[PDB]
Amino acid sequence: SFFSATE
Amino acid sequence: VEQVLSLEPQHELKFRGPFTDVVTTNLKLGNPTDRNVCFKVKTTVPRRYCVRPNSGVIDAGASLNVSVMLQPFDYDPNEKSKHKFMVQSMFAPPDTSDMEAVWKEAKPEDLMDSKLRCVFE
Repeated sequence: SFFSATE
Repeated sequence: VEQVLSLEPQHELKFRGPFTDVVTTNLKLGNPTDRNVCFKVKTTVPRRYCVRPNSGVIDAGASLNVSVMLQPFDYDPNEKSKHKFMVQSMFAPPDTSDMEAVWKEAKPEDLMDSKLRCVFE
């Protein structure tokens, strides 16, 4: 459900 | 398992309009311990935000300001909640700088999770 945020 | 980092804000990230442009808000992560702490920022809608930095190490005694940039929109209508964030932290092992394998190696009691909700004003 949570994914690594991207920049 | 208790979060050793200080978070400001700790519960709600507030984004003020207009929402036709990017909205940047700050997330300050502070490390009050004598050890370096690794962190990862996750969200339920990664295509809707630009988060810088999104992962890294906060040295003992230091703080870091994470820029959380709400984009005007994305092309992912299948993203469930546009409104949840999570900061995950773990102590950096002594003789280690390849963070990737550390996170994989990690036992659940070694991971500290802090959840935040986004509010659009």
